[PDB]
Amino acid sequence: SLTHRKFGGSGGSPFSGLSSIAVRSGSYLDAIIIDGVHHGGSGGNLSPTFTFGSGEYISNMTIRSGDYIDNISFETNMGRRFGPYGGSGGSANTLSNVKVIQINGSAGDYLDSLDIYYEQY
Amino acid sequence: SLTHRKFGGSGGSPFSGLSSIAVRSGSYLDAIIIDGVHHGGSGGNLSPTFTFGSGEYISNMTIRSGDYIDNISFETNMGRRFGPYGGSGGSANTLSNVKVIQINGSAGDYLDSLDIYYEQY
Ligand SMILES: CC(=O)N[C@@H]1[C@@H](O)[C@H](O)[C@@H](CO)O[C@H]1O
Repeated sequence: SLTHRKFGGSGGSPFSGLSSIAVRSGSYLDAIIIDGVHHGGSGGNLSPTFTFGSGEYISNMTIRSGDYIDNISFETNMGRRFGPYGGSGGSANTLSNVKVIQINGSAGDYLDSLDIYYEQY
Repeated sequence: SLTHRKFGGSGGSPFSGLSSIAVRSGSYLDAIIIDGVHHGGSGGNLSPTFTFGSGEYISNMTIRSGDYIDNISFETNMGRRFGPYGGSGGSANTLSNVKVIQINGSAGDYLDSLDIYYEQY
C-alpha cells in the first residue's frame, strides 16, 4: 500500500531524493543513470546529465516500450526538457500533469523496465 | 494522487533510484546525503555512507523529530542497521514492515523535515 509520511518542522527549502538523470541509449535504452548510479549495460552512447533544480520535477514523461525500454523523454514543471533518447520502436505511453517522485526499474545489459512512482494531478 | 506505473518487460534485476544514505549530525540532523547529494548544513559530524546492495531496501525506520529531524536509524530487509545517528530529544515515530521508495525533505542549515515515500506491508 503506497503511501508517504512527513516528519519534522516547517523550515527549509524543499529537496528531492531524485537529483539527476542520464541514459545510455542507441536504438534502445542500454542504461538509465540516476544521481550518477548506473543501471544497465555498456552499449549505446551516454547522454549528458540532467540535474533538477530546486523545486523542479518531471511533470510530463513519454516512454516508448515493449519487452525493453525503447525511448524516454520528459518535461519538467519549469519547462526544461530531456530527450528523446532511444529508438522509434515499442508502444508510446505518456504521463501528463504528474509529479515523479521516484524512478525504479529492472536492468540487465539493457534497460528492461521502469517502475515510475508519481503523483497524478 | 500517489501511485506508480510499470513500463517495459519482465526480465533483468531490480534496482531502486535510492541507493545511498549518509547524514551529518550531533544532537539533531544537519544534513542528509542521498545518493551522494548533500541536503542541509556544514554542521555536525558525517556518518559513514550506507549503500544498499542488490535487492536491499529499508524495511524499518525510526525517526526522532520536533522542529528538526533529530535522529534517524533504519534496518534493511537484509538485517543491516544504519544509525541511530543524532540526538535523543523530540518524538520518536517508527515505520515497520515497509519498503522505502523515496526520501524527500526540507533543509537549510539543518534538516527540517523528511517526506518518506514507502510501501506499507
Ligand atoms: C518489434 C517492434 O516493432 N517493436 C519492438 C517491441 O515489440 C519490443 O519488445 C521493444 C522492446 O524491446 O522494442 C521494439 O522495437
